[PDB]
Amino acid sequence: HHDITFRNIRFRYKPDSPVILDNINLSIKQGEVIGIVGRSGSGKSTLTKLIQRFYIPENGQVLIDGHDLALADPNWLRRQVGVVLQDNVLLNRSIIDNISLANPGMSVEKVIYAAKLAGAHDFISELREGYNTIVGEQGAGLSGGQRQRIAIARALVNNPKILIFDEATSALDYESEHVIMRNMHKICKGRTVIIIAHRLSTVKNADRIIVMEKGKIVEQGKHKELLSEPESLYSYLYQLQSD
Ligand SMILES: Nc1ncnc2c1ncn2[C@@H]1O[C@H](COP(=O)(O)OP(=O)(O)O)[C@@H](O)[C@H]1O
Repeated sequence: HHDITFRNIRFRYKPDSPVILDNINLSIKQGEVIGIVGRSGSGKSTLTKLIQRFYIPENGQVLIDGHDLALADPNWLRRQVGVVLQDNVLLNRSIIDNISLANPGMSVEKVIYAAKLAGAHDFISELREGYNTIVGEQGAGLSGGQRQRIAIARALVNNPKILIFDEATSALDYESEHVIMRNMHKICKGRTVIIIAHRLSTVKNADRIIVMEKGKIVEQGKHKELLSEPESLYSYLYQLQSD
C-alpha cells in the first residue's frame, strides 16, 4: 500500500512565477522512511507543502493513503500528517500546551506518551514545574535541542500516519541529537516518514533517498546504490560534505 503518491506534479507559487516542481512522480509505501536531499532551493520543502495541501498543483495529482487530495477531507488530512517544525515552540506557553497545540481537550496520558517517544519526558519530569513549566527565557531556559524534542512530541501527539521532518535550521547539542537518533526507530514505528535532510549523513539509513535538483527528482534509491551510480549528484553531494 502507498501512503503518498505524486503523479506528474507541476507547481509554481504564483501565476507568473517560475516552475518549482516539474513532473514529480513519487510513490511511497506505507511505513517507508524516506530521506529527501538536494541543494538549497531544489524544491524539497515545496514537496511537503503539497502533501499538506498548503498549495494546489497546476497539473497532476497528490494522493494520500489512496485519497486524491482534491477530494479528500481537509480536516482528515490535517490529522493524518504530523510535522516536526523548526523554531516553532511558543515561549509564552507551558510545555504541555505546546505539545497539545492541536487538540487542547486531549489526554495528559497522550501528551506523556508522545514526549516519551520524543525523548523529552525525562528532562521535562526533572523540571520544578514539570509539564506546566513555561518554555520561555527567564521562565525555564530550555535549550534548542530540548525545544526540538518538544517539537517532535507535538508532531506525534495525535498519532499521525505520516510524519514529516522539516529541514534543520540550527545545530543541536550532542545530548539532544544522541537521544533523538536513539529514539528514531520508536518515533517512526508504524508511520510513513519523510525527512528533509540538511546533511546527507542524517538519512544514510533511510529505506530510500530521493535526490532533488532544480525541481526534479534526478536520483532515488538506497545510499549504497546511489553511491554506485558513477557520476551521481548524490556522490558529489556526499563528497562535498565529507571530512
Ligand atoms: N512561499 C514561496 N513563494 C514563492 N517562492 C517560494 C516560496 N517558498 C519557496 N519558494 C521558492 O521555491 C524554490 C524551492 O524552494 P524550497 O522548496 O524551499 O527548496 P528546498 O526545501 O530544497 O531548499 C526556491 O526558489 C524558493 O525561493
